[PDB]
Amino acid sequence: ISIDPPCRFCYHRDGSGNCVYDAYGCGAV
Repeated sequence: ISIDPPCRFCYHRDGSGNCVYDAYGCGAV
């Protein structure tokens, strides 16, 4: 089965279950 795409640009699923800007480093490091 195909998996859904990643979160928004530089985002990620948090504990609440929503996408949020990776303030810990979205690859801009």
